[PDB]
Amino acid sequence: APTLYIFPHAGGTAKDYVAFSREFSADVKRIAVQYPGQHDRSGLPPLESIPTLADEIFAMMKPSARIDDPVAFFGHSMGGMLAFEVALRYQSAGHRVLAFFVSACSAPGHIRYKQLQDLSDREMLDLFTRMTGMNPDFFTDDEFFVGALPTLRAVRAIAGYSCPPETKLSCPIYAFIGDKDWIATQDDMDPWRDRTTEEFSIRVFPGDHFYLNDNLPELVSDIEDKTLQWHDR
Repeated sequence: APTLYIFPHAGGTAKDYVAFSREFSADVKRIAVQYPGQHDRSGLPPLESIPTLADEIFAMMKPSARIDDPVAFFGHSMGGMLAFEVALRYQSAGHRVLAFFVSACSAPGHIRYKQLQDLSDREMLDLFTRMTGMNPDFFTDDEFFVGALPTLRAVRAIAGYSCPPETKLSCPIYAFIGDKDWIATQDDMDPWRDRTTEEFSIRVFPGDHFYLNDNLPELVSDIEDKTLQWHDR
């Protein structure tokens, strides 16, 4: 039986994907990955980055599935890069990864906001300088600062993430995009085909970044179909 790992978006919990999984209703096991957050609010994180958190998730998820049978990966937004990186660690251990399903997540090195060098404290001022903004309005210590870090930290991790061209998966990649999304577009999601040695398919859905909710039975059907077909035996 296949186990599909679900990787949430930046501030996303495993409770957000309960309805996404429900819908599965099939001969597929569903394990929702929870990121070690839980009040870990951290700005300018020396410790946090995409491959470092992917190494942690892998250490936590390795015991969940025996080194024999099926494993498929799904990642929405930031979870797309996390699912790719953990799927690489699974493949570098001979786990027989079925496929990789990426949703609203640009291909590695196809992010435009390379503000990796930009310090967290430094970044907010940069956000403040572009627009007509009272320096005090965002820069002041009243929470705006505390509420911003969970998202600010994610921006830096994504911006700083780079994957070498030869580090590829040995399984087919299936990309899903919302036609009215601008955090990720069909154009920047398309180079994921250079992240595999097998097949690749991109499906465009009507919606924005959160189309997932508006196109739930169609998306899960594709994921379900593709999972079963590769794994079928």
